[PDB]
Amino acid sequence: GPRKCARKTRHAE
Amino acid sequence: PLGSEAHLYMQVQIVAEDQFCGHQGNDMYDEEKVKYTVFKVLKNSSLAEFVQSLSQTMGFPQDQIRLWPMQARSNGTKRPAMLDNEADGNKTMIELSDNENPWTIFLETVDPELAASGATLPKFDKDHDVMLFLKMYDPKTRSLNYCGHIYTPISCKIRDLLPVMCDRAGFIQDTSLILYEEVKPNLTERIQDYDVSLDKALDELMDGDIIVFQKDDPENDNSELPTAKEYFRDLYHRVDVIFCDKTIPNDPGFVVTLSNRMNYFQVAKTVAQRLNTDPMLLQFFKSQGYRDGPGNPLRHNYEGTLRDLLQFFKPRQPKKLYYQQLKMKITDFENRRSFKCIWLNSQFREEEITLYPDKHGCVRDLLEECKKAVELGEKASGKLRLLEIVSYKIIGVHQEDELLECLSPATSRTFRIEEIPLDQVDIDKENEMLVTVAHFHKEVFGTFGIPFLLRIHQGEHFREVMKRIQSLLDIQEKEFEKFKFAIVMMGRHQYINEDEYEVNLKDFEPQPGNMSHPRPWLGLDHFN
Repeated sequence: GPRKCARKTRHAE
Repeated sequence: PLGSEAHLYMQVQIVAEDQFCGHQGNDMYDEEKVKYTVFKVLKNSSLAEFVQSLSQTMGFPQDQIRLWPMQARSNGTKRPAMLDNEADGNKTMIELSDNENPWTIFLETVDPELAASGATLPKFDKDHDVMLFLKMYDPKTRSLNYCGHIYTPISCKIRDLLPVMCDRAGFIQDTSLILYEEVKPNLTERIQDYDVSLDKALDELMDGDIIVFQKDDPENDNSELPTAKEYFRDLYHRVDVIFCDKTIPNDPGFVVTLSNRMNYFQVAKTVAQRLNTDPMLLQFFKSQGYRDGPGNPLRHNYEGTLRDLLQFFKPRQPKKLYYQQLKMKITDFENRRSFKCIWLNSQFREEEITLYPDKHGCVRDLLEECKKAVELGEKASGKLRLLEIVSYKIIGVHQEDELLECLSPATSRTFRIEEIPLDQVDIDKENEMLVTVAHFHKEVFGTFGIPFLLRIHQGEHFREVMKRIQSLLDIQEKEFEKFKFAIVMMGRHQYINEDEYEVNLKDFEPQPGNMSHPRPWLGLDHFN
């Protein structure tokens, strides 16, 4: 089924 | 003074959900206000060790608590993170934290008055479920209300979370809502479709993700910050600014909370409110750079932002702006021209007056500004005129058509306003005229005193001209007898036969057809 993301890849600084 | 083994230990900071209640910022708490339970733990100690120890320490069964380590991320957030309590339970404290010292962990527990009533730490399938945080935004109070957290399967659709949100917020069921994700400071993205599942709805779905919601209501538009998106852009740009009254010396001032993205109008509105008054009644000042104090006046129509105005403050000083409260409206104040001239009253004496017509105005306007201000004489005309004087001679009378922009008082005493005498109101145009009169004595460049307009009559004879001069000129017969009277044009003069010469009107007219050049005038020869 559907899963969570492992880490956050967007909108870094 | 560390002592031998201090380097084998780490600080673990535990934060409880009650610390999230009240927070108005991004994420779950403000690092500077949060209250921790602090543990000093061996770096090499295990997870089960700390967990059991913590259980007994805190007054909860070990089965009934859950640990969510706090995770500082490159995207500018600190968020609770997933920890498998069993799988990873034999890794070390320093391991599990990736060498963060101090290490912060969110500790989930049960009420436990609800735990007396039987409730338990919920099912968490680390693969198919997600823990989400819920915040409710109220536009009326402009605030965030912490609504706690939920567990839900990932595949559950956004629409199914609405009743829990309505419940936690005190909303009557089936109230329409707007949902946002709080991604990070200055990014709040509206969730467009409630009918998809959580993995599609949220940006990159993780435990600790935040949903912010609000009533979808027309009264929201009455608020200064109608949506959570706006609320968070505002909070991201907030800046405190001290305002001082320029007129009032040494004034410490008052602090107003503003946003760097505000324009002239918005700033005006806020400061105008804290003073209880019309924003149109204020004028503001820019900064002098490094010197404290008021700089140049800020036009009402300024196009920039508060950030532009604040850009010259260094990293740490108080940011400070000066204003002035205005007796009048600022668009008018800006366009106001200060016209200084002489009022000449019924007693033939001069007073200094400053009138303020509109700079686009005309002579008629300046005149009535002056008429509003003064006492006229006795019987008289109630009609005024404007003279232009240079070197104690009248160079000309001004017509009311004339725009005020056509004059330049190169001197403060150049312009005179005076009440028109009764004999001069409407002159009999064929047989009499007005002449300008000035005092001189050696030469005709030797002028002094107060000049004036005199009526002279055709065929009339000079002695009663001398008498007409007499009655107005304030003084008596002796060195009025000093006087020798001349007709003057440009370069030179000649002295009227004091008798007998009978007035011939234009020994005083200019060359026929020529207006622009200054007329002949009647000179008075006497000293002071």
